[PDB]
Amino acid sequence: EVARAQAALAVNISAARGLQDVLRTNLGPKGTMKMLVSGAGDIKLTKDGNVLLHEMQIQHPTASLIAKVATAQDDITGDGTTSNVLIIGELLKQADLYISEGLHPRIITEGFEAAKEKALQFLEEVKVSREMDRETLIDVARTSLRTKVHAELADVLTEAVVDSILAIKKQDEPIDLFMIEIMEMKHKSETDTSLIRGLVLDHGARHPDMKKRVEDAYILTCNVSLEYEKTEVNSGFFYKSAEEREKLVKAERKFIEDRVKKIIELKRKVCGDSDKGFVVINQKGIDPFSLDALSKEGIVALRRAKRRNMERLTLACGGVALNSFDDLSPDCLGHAGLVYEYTLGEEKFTFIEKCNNPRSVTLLIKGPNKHTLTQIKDAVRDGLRAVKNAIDDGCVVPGAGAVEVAMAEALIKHKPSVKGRAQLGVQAFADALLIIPKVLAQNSGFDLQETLVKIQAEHSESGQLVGVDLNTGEPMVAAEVGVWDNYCVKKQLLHSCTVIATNILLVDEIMRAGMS
Amino acid sequence: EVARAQAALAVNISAARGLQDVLRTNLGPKGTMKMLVSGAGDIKLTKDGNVLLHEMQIQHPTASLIAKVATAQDDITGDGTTSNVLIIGELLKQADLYISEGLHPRIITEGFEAAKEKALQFLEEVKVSREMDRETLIDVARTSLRTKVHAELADVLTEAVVDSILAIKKQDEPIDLFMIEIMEMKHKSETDTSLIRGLVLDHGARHPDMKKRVEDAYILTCNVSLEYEKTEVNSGFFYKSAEEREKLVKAERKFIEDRVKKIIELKRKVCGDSDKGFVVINQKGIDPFSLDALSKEGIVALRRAKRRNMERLTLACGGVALNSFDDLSPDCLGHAGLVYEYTLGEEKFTFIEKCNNPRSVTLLIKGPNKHTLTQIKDAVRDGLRAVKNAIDDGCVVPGAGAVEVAMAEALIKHKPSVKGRAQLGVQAFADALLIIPKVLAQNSGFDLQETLVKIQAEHSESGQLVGVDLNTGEPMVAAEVGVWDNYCVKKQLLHSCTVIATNILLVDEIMRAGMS
Amino acid sequence: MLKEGAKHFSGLEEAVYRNIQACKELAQTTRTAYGPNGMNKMVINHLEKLFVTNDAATILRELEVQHPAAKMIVMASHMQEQEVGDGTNFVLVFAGALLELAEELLRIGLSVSEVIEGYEIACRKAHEILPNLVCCSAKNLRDIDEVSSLLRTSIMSKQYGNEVFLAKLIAQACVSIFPDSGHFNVDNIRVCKILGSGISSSSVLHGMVFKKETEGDVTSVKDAKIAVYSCPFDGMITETKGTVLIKTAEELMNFSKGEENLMDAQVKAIADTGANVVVTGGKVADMALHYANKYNIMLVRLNSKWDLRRLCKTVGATALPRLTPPVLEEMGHCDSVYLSEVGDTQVVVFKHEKEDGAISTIVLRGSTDNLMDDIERAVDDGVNTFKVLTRDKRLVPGGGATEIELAKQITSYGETCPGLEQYAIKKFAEAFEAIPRALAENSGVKANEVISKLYAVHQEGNKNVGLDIEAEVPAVKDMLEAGILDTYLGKYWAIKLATNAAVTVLRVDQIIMAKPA
Ligand SMILES: Nc1ncnc2c1ncn2[C@@H]1O[C@H](COP(=O)(O)OP(=O)(O)O)[C@@H](O)[C@H]1O
Ligand SMILES: Nc1ncnc2c1ncn2[C@@H]1O[C@H](COP(=O)(O)OP(=O)(O)O)[C@@H](O)[C@H]1O
Ligand SMILES: Nc1ncnc2c1ncn2[C@@H]1O[C@H](COP(=O)(O)OP(=O)(O)O)[C@@H](O)[C@H]1O
Repeated sequence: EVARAQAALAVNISAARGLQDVLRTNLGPKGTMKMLVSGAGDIKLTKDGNVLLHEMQIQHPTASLIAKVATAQDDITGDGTTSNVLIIGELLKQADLYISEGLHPRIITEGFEAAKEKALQFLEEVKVSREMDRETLIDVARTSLRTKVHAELADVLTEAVVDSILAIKKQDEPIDLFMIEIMEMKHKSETDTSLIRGLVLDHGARHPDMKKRVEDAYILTCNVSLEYEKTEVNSGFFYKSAEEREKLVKAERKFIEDRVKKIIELKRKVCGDSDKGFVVINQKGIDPFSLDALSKEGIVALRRAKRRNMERLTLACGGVALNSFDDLSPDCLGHAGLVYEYTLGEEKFTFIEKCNNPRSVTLLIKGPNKHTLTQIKDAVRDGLRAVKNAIDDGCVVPGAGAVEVAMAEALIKHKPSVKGRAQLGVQAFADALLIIPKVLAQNSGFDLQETLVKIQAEHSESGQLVGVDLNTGEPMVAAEVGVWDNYCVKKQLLHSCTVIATNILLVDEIMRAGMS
Repeated sequence: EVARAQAALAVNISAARGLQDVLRTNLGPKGTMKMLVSGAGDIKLTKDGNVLLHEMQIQHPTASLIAKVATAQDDITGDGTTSNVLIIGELLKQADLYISEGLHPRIITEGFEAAKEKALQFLEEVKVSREMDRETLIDVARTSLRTKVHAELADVLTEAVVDSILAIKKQDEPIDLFMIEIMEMKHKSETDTSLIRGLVLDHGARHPDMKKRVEDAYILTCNVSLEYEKTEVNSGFFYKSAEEREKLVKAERKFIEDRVKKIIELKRKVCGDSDKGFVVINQKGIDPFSLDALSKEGIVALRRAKRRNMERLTLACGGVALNSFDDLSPDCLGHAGLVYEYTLGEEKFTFIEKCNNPRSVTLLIKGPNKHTLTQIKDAVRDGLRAVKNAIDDGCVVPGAGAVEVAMAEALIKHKPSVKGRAQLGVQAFADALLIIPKVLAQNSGFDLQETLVKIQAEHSESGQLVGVDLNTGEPMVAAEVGVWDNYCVKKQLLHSCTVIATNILLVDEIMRAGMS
Repeated sequence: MLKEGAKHFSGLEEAVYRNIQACKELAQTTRTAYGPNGMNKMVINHLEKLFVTNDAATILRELEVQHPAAKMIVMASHMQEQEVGDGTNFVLVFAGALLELAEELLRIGLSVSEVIEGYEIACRKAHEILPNLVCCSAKNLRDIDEVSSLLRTSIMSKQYGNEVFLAKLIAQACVSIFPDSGHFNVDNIRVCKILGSGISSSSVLHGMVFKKETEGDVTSVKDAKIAVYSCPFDGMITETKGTVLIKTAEELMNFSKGEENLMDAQVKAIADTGANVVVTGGKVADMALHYANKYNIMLVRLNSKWDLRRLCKTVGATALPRLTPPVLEEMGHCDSVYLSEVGDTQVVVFKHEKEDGAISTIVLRGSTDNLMDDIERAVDDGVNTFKVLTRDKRLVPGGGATEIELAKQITSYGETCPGLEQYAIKKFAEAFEAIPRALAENSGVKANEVISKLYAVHQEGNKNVGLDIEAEVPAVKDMLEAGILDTYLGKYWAIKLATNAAVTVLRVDQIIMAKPA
């Protein structure tokens, strides 16, 4: 009820340190994966930051709120939820130490804001442009795949991603990630990828072995009742007399015969040979006695079609979906260039390509029938997101821990003003930016201070952006190897860290109340 | 029995921090006094560092050993036991923090040694000489009294100290603090001091009121049995016959009569008037019937004399102590120029001055009959020690917290070498030297960081030795006010601090064994 | 934990707690007195007599405290008692008020140096403004009523019933020796106790007065030299028992004759050497009194250690408790020794006054031995108050009329100099309102209305609350014409000692550790 002390800040710092120590071994390509299982024994492997933070059982409410706030700011850029809690924890520890020494949170907040402004100015002045081509996107996708998946199958996916990006992007407006469908199958091998330039149909026909070399084909989408079921029906209500239902069944059969005769005469009128083929898509069943008579003249009819399939077919080609099989204008009939039938498993697939306006690429992937296929899909999605983020702008700054060192050197040496109160916060903000290279050197398997002072001496003697090597621990330049990054991601991360560290030190007392 | 952890360093750092926090409020003239009482309710008031550390009950063995080591290094210079545990505690805390971060004690020790060498070189290069006169010693004694006694009677004490120093020191060899006797009395007032240029005799005569204006006086020291007791004695063994003891008493009386006749004829031969007086010092009693006959001619004899009194008399004047009252050469008779009798209390004192070679000054002090007289004596002894230390050398550097700032600025900026491992210790050694001005500003009644950054900005703008003001908290120059210090004291303090901080981090494990 | 061994509770928090509560509890058992009231307290120590006292001196001399904060004030109390006559509870009340008013300043958030500086400034201002409220003064000390009024005013603080006869007796005893001008001693007046009638039959007498009987003859000569002794009539011949019933009469008669001859030779040698009288301090015997009557030698009977101690410290002789007859080595200055009959009792009178260093001894008599103690205390207090070593005493209207004026002056002076030194001045001014409150609370009425009335009339400085019922609520009386004044130097010394004690208490306040064995 009554509490006038400083235990709230203490428990907040403790929770922040605990959350920072819990998640800190998932940075860099040489990290350790994690597993989650609880519901009916479902083994799920993960290593991402947002996926882990969204599916966990945290017993601390402050840590849960911090994770929720961090995940709420992940829909802005690509992937920026990781490598954020460490700097926040370091800043909070420095603020707690300065409070225990004797200071006010207002001066600390002012110094943090000044340091953030100085870092933003330094990042804006240090940026550089580069001509976007094929090698840059290839290197970006390779780095993304290395940071996501292991260094094995990271070579056959980047090429397909670059090819799909080059085939989709061809205009000047920003591209959209809604025309690329990522499907999955079940095979025995592991490394198996395919880049289809057309559409994919899961279902086919019940009577195969007739023809498959149909060039210029005409596709018509409808939704009429061709053959739903042979069972007698009426109007959704059972009756007692059989004469009425048998007459209704006879009338339905006569209507089906009239419809198949109409479509036969339509195919005979619009064609008349074997080169001009016709394909019909219907969600209802197809009788074999009528399917044989249809295939005798040269027109294929498919059964059991999904809604998304016909939606993509009418969106890529451009056809009107009517509820009649009458003789109308052939303007709604879509054109198809090449049709192929792939026989594998218990259902044959259909691949249609060489159509008008190829704006539909399919990235077919296969797995060894487990849960790693979802991980591969998430990795390729993160890679596509990184490629899209690296194509909207024209400035790419190097990474590999070569930006925080220069930022700290500019914040410590070239001070913007002369003030001890502001310096007390500037030093704390600059000392919290060197946690990334230390953590990288610790996870790589080397020392922490030796490599740090080596990089410091290399940057003080030379003056270029010195990176961190994960092989021999020697200071090298990341501007000539191939390690790159983004632009707005660092700004968003800095803004999020400043917002989180600002609205934390102003906590006075925590009372126990509330009912809702 | 078996232990392999790092709890020893942890408990050592904890004990060091506790010992630093226990004694830290006794720095500067505006310090708080303490009290000690345990033995039969004896109230004792003190404020010194060694006196407190020597009479305390510590429950920790490590703290007791540290206090013993600190007290064993106070017999070199004057007073350097204070303002030492703070820097050691700060260095130990920095070393513990660097160990918890991840480092080796060898690099820390090497960096500490390098920083100590750099500080020694800076102190040797920054020293300056000054002509020793009267105002410098006056200011030094005034500061030494202000750092111990209150700012009320810090005038007649330093004036008398300077007068005694000028009267004693007149040769070229270093002076000795063994010819100055500090006596004490019992009066009603508080501020009562006197500087006697002669000797002091506690006892006098049993029959006063005869004469006191004795100019040229001859003093002779002996130890014969003039009148020990009227009781019959023999040879330390009681007998049965009374004739033998009465004959021995008669023979002793005849010998006493012969001795007094001999000294009477000696006084009549060597004098014969009333100007040349004859004073006799004897530790035995004096009969009044013989004392009257002695005073009838003009010779005074004192009874009940201490050994130190006759020792000082024969050391200042120069007389042979014989065991006979025969007519011998007057070469052993010391000369006295002025004799005075002071009547106060229950015993009259004798003051002899105007003698040959005045090398005996007495600093008489009176108190209000309590325990503060011992404190005043300790304060005047510390002042005399500081004056003696300030007279052996010829170089005096300013103080008031103006040497540590320049040392830290030289250790941080102008680095002797370029090495991260050495800098890791140099920064820790430089950050621990700022514990004096911060504590001084905290004890004065002001802030801790505001005054620090103000002094830093003043030293960066101007460049002179800026001190700390204990009145308004504004940065001022200590080279024009009157605040001074020593030379070898700082070197001894730095050596002791380095020795203590070096042989502490090398502690491995502490086992429980031993029998002696 | 690191220094103390679970003995004391000192540290960085008892500065504004344990170091003030002890003094508050010590001063709380003292505000019940201070004023003409009947608040007697029984004292039980080692005499096992159950006696009630009123003064705080005997109360503090018997209480045993085990705290340095409480022991730091008894030293100042003893110093004030040794300096002037009265003055004891004032210093304690002032120190308690100062501590209680500084507790709030310490709890607010102020350093002790500023409070000490403000207290010193206020004390200096009070000492400078003190020599300004002088009203009456001493005229001639050779009169009777001029000193009798002051003696009555000094006695009224202790005894309220009878105070005129005792004051007149003290004035007559002091005026018969020497006045304040020149030289006047204090240890030249003795008080004797006589178990007879009440206190309404006392008298005065110059010279030595001792209740000692005489079984010899009246020796009114000048050659009767005194000869003090320890126990001369003890037992020079120790006799034992041989059988059970009785021994041979020959040996007993021979021993008796030998003892008689020995004592006869002893008294002959002690009388022929130049000593007609002898001071004995033992028992008596039939042959002893027979020889004393047949040899014209005065023989005493009553013996006391105080009597021989006074005779040794006054004359300068030495008792010789020896068996063999010694020599005459106790020659003094007395010669005129007379006998008088007072209250059917024989008393001695010594006459040896040469108009310098005269002595006097007042005759006191009461019911029991538990009532003369207060009378002797009042007598010695009046004697000490009469001594001032100055011709003009410069009396000030005491009782609380000057404290309010001093507080108002300090308050008016403090509202001028800016800075952080006004709070200490205001506290020192408000601490002066502890004398009228204790005097009003120990009567029967409240103290807020009395203070309001004293502050609402005028700033004349001659108004104070009375003692009767018709002077409690109004409290408007002029003490200048009544004869209620106080000592000027006494209040100054009390204020100085209280300020010194407060400074010493506020200075030494940190950690109280112990000492190693
Ligand atoms: N090829 C590389 N070489 C060295 N370091 C790299 C490389 N790729 C990424 N990093 C490091 O990984 C860190 C970010 O990794 P992570 O948190 O997994 O996010 P992402 O998966 O977006 O890289 C960066 O700080 C960067 O320094
Ligand atoms: N007159 C002064 N003005 C300001 N500071 C002083 C003065 N005299 C001494 N000091 C400070 O007191 C410190 C040492 O005090 P202390 O530990 O009591 O030893 P000492 O008694 O030898 O001075 C020094 O660091 C010095 O800065
Ligand atoms: N008859 C009286 N009328 C007015 N005031 C009195 C009277 N008797 C005593 N007082 C007051 O009581 C106070 C305490 O007196 P006293 O007990 O003699 O001194 P202390 O309290 O120091 O022992 C004095 O200051 C005096 O002014």
